[PDB]
Amino acid sequence: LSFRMSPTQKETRLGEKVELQCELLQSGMATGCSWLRHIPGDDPRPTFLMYLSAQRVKLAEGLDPRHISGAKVSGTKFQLTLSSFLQEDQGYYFCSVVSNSILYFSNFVPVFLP
Amino acid sequence: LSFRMSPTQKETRLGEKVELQCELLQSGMATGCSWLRHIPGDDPRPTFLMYLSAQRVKLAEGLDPRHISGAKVSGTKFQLTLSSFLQEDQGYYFCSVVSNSILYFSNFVPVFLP
Repeated sequence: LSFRMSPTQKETRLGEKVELQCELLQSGMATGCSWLRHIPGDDPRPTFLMYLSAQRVKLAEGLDPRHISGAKVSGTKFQLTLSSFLQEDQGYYFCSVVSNSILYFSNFVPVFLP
Repeated sequence: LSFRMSPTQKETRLGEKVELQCELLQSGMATGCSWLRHIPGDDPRPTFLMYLSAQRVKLAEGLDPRHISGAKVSGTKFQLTLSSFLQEDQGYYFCSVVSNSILYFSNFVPVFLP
């Protein structure tokens, strides 16, 4: 499964809104999509952020919905929004879709401060 | 020494990721591999893009790792990735390997816009 990322990278600033989108290049394989991010550090694992579908956005435990959310824009377009960028928001953002029990990952989007 | 290219060709779009792979079909001949490009026009010469190996990717001087990179992914498989396709990324991509002072070249992979 292929995705197009809009934008493909972002240099942001503290306090700024950041809006990311991933677009599935094929439809009908899933109704939902997850956003994840990898935080630079010694832990190589990604961090689950949210699951987006026809239902309300489901945020990862402990996340502030005032700060981070997302939306299913269409059957193939998914959006993530950071309302006011914080230092800890820096990382590599990507989408994941499960289809036929296979985890697929979009390309990653580096979102960093100067 | 022969190469297998995956894919053999690609029609891309602006802002899409492009991932190419070339696999050496004979083991034990080289542990490194170069990606080159040919663009018809004013300079027919093979243009060096990167040398992949056990070491970090060695990009040609002037290339931006935020746009172009690659990786050695097995003993024989080598990959080139464009993060966001640009008009200027169009052309014929191919791999080259040296073994016992003998230069080898893969088939050309056309990567173009509609």
